[PDB]
This record gives sequence, C-alpha cells and structure tokens, in this order.
Amino acid sequence: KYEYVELAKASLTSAQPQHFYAVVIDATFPYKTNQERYICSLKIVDPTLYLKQDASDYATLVLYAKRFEDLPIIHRAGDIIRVHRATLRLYNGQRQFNANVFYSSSWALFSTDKRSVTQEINNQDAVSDTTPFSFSSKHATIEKNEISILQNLRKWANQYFSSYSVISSDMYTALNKAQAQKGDFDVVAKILQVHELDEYTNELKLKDASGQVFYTLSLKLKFPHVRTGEVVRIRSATYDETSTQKKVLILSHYSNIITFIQSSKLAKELRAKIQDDHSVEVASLKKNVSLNAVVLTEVDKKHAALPSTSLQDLFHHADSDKELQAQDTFRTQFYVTKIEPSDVKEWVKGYDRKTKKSSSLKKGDNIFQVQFLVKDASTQLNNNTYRVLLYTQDGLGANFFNVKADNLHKNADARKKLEDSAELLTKFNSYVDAVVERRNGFYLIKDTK
Amino acid sequence: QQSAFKQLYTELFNNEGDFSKVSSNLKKPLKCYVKESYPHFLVTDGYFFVAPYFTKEAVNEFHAKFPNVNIVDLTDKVIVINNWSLELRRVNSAEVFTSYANLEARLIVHSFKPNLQERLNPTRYPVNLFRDDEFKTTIQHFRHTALQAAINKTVKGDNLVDISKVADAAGKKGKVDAGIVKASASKGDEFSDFSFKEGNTATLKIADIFVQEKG
DNA sequence: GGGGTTTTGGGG
DNA sequence: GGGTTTTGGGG
DNA sequence: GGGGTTTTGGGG
Repeated sequence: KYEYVELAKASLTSAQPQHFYAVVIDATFPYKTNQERYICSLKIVDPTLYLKQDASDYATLVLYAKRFEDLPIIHRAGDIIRVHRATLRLYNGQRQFNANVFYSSSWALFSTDKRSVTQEINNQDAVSDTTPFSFSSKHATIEKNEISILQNLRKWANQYFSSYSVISSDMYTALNKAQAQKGDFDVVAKILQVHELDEYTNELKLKDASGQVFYTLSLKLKFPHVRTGEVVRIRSATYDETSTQKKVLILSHYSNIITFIQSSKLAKELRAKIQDDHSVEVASLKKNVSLNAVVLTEVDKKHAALPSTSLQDLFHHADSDKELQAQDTFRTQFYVTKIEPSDVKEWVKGYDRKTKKSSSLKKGDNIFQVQFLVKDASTQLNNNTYRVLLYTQDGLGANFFNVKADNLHKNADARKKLEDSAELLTKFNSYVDAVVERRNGFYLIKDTK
Repeated sequence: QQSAFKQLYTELFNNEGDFSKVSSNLKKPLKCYVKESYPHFLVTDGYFFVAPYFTKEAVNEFHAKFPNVNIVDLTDKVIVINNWSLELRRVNSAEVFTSYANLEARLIVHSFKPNLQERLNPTRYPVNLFRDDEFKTTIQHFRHTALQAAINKTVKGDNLVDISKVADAAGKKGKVDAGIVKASASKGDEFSDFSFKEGNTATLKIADIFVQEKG
C-alpha cells in the first residue's frame, strides 16, 4: 500500500521515502553524465504548489538511473507522473525530490489528454484512462484508491493549463534577444515548418511572440512529435555565432522539445497570434545561393492532414507494400533537378480530346504537359531521379503555376512567368510540397500551386 | 563568418575540393585545442571539432622534436599545426561521423608542436562540424550542383510520358518504376559523377600511433 | 550473489 | 540538480 | 531491510 502526499505537504525533515502524483511542466531529456550514470531533471506541480504569486511556482524532480531506458521521456508538458520512494530536501530554496531508479524508486507517466504523445503519432487508442503510457521496471500497479487521485489531478491539470500560462515569461527568452544571452536559454515558439534535411535530421523553422525567426536541428528519432503549426517549449538552446546565412539555435544532448496538452492557454494563444513568415524567405529569391530552404508550393487545405510518403516508398515500394497499394492519392516532398521539356515554350501543348494526342503549340485545346525530374532525402544518395508529371488535360494541377495554359510561343507574359518559375524550381534548396494521383504507373500533381 | 574551421572547410567545398583555390590568407598556422586524443583524436577552434589526419612523417618528426611527449595523451592540451593541407574524400558516412552525405573534408597535418604552457581559452561547447546546419547545407549545395550537371548531361531528348498513357488510364495499369531515371553514367546505385579530384595522401590510423607509443 | 545501503549480519 | 555521453544522427 | 532471485544463508 502506498500513501500519496501533496508537494507542499511533503516532509523536509523525515528524510524517508515519500510518494506523489504531480503534473510535469518541464524536463530535460534523459542524458548521460559519465560511464554509468543517466539523469533526467523535471519541474513538477500540483494543487498545493503551482504558482508563486504570478510566475509559476514548482518543485524539482531529479531521477537517477544506470540506463537511459530507466528514465522518463517527456515530450509534452501537462502530463502526469507518479513517483514511488523519493527523498525530499531543500536545494537553494527549492523543494527538490530525488529518486534513484537504479535502486528502489520508480515512476509512471499518465496521459492528461485522451491519448499520449506516442499514441497520437501512431493513431492508437489508450488502453484505459487508468493505464500508464510509460513506466520504469517490468511492472506498474495501480490501486482502486489511486483512480480518484489521478482523475482529480487530470481535471486540475486542465483547469491549471487553461487559465494560466504555466510556462511563464520568466521561464524563457524572446528569440530576438537570444544573441544577448551569456549561455543557454529557453524558448517558446510555433513550428512554422518541418524540413527533412536528411535521413536522420529535421530542421525546425521557429518563430516566437517576438516575431524573430530561427532554425534549429531536430533529430527524427529524438523528437518524432514535432509538427508544423504547433507550439513548443525548447529546454536549453544556445545562439550559434557561427551561423551566418541564417539564425540558428544549437541544442545539446540534454536539450528537450516539449509540446503542450490541448487545454494549454499559452499554446492556444501562440498558435493564433503567431502567423507564418516568409520574409527570411523573400530575401533569397534574390541570392545566387540560399542556405535557407524554400518550400515553393502549398497543398489544398483538404489535404493538410494527409501524411506524406517518401520518394523511396513512392517509386520503389508502391507496387509491393500492402499499405501503399491501396492508395492512389499521396502527399510527398521533393526538389526538382530538371524540368522537361527543356524549352519552357513547349510546356503547354495542344490537346486533341478524341485522339488522346498532344502537339507543339504551333496547334490544339491548350494544356500543360510538364515532366519534373525529382529527388528527396530518402533517395539523396542513389543514382536516380524520379518523374513526377503535371499533365493538366483532365484538370489535375491546372493552376499549379498560377498561369492558365496558353500558347507560350505567342503570350510573352505567360512564357516569362513560367520561365521565372522554372529557375526557382531548379534552384538549390528549393522544394515542392505536393499531392499526387497514381495513374497507369505514374504520379500526377494535383491540388498544388 | 568566426569559426576558422567552418570557414576553411566551407571554402574548400565552395571551390570543388581544390585547396589551391581557397583563400591564401587562410593557410596560416592553426592553433587549436585538443578535445579528445583516443579513441578519436579531435581538435577544436573554439566552435567546432574536426579529426586531424597525421602523415607518417608528421608523427616521426613530432616524436623527435618532442621526445616522450605522447600524442594519444594530448587531451585537453593545445597543439599548433604549422604545415597542413585540406583534401576531399569519398567515405561511408554511416561509419565515419566526421563526414556527411558520403563526403569528407580532411585536415592533413604535416607538422605540429605541443604547447603545454598552461594553455587556456574559455569556449562554447565544441560541436561536430559535419553536424552543423549551415555546413551540412553547404555540402548539399555541392552535391546538388554536381547532380544537376550530370543530369543535364545524361538526360536528353525530352522523353516525356506519352499523354495517352495517363489521360485514358481506366483500363491501364502500370509499374511505378517506369518513372525511375538514371541521373548519370554511374557503375552502382550511388551517385558518383563528381569532378573534384579525390585527393589521396597516406595517413596513420589513430590506433597505430597508440601502439607505437604503448604497444 | 550482488546493488545499493547502511541493514554493517541476516528475511523471505 | 540549469546539465556535456559516444550509442560519436535519442542517450 | 528489502529486490529479485536462488544465493534459500551470508559479502563488501
């Protein structure tokens, strides 16, 4: 049997093992310190300790282990952690709970929202509202009397996050002041874009309430929950004084990127107040070389939720993988290596609906018959380039160029805009976000501009 | 630009691996701090760390002008590289962490001297240059450029998918590999049509310098 | 047996 | 504990 | 002392 105590009422005198339920509002990533020690530090709250009178107040939790796997990975602020056998002491004025998981202490994470982060990523349902989505040791036991404790704390967690910022202004630094910091700092910003730099790395395009834009490398395995449009808290970042072409944030192995539970007032406000910036972009289009990635296209709103499929899967597995076979409409990203036909003037051909044939615009019903040679992160190293079509005779991709089809041999204005577009598309670091439809072994662009 | 290494390695890639085309005012002695000596010898410039590649002559010379001062124990001590060159090499990036996209910029060290003189310098935590956003991006530009030239030289004749194939596809099924096009005149499955001449230059395996000092 | 702990020799 | 491993692209 | 385990009483 376990007796759970509230954070503010935990004994500072009796250095005896105590147990508790708390809300996690911050945490480093589990990190190694030497050859046998791993550590994870977090900030916790509960109905008795949550607010200084205005900035948020909290206790600190320090978990020690001998294996990376014995520590909690905190992807989202707002979830609940249950700890068994922790010793409480005062560290520089703050209530600090210490727990050696490598000995007799244990922990278990409970989702405050319907699904845990991982469950949202994989689209799974939670076994039950009383099941820990993660815990140390081979087993975890929850008693009947615990249910009310957990259910109540959840309710409290939502009330707390919905009426308070939780991550108060004193807990992070405005991005346009980052360069003024002596060392590392924290940031709260919206993810404007997630660029797959390579096989193992994501590049986050961030922008906080100050309006400043920054980029930072985010490993896929470490932070698989990063999503465009979402607001995250970055625990420990440093200004990169060596990054010239763009503003870059440096993260360490202990750094952490954390999302917020649905009820978060702060996340809700930042999502709405912070709007997409393309300025850091715009300037590039005037440079011969852009170290900053540029996503040239935007997919139709109705697909914004559609998951993407790599070129590798699209061209090498689409005729073998069960899942890919049952789909005829995909979303993918890539960069154009070459556009065919070479002569931009021949991009628009005349089409004879009856004979299913096209001809040079020296004659026909006008349509685009462009063939892109593409490549992406998943195929970066191979000796291939892939064909993606923009055949609009049936309507698919008719407005891709924001130029209605026309005889490019006669309409100078149309030819010029398409020529410009061609230079942008084949320029280094230019990318395309598009939806495609599979027809007779080929992919056609649609609902993209 | 601030990071000597970042600038040096960036200029190398931005000049098709030709070390003679890189600024001359950058070919001055390199004063760097030793972050690690074994199992991986890594030196920093106050912002990044790179792996120096010593020539057999470089160590023999060192082992003479500096008797008993072991190299594999230089950790946390500064070294001054007086003679050095930069080469470009093809490697397996899944095995060599001091590289990216199967490409590596190597610092060939011919002569270096140790300064144990309580050498200091308050610095930020050094990071792998080949993990830096901008630098990775630089190497990507390099590859994109080579890839584009190869494709515009290998792909010709506007072999466009015949419109009928996709505009009357009710009773038509096809294989997606039909859309796969070779980007160059390669041998295997890896793109290798580059034009920089892969420098050779023999170097010592870090373990050999450890045996030559403590069998 | 062996960890981490202190129980510092001995439960279940 | 607001930190720094190597598993040297979770650590 | 108490886990997990097997050592089933007894080390460092």
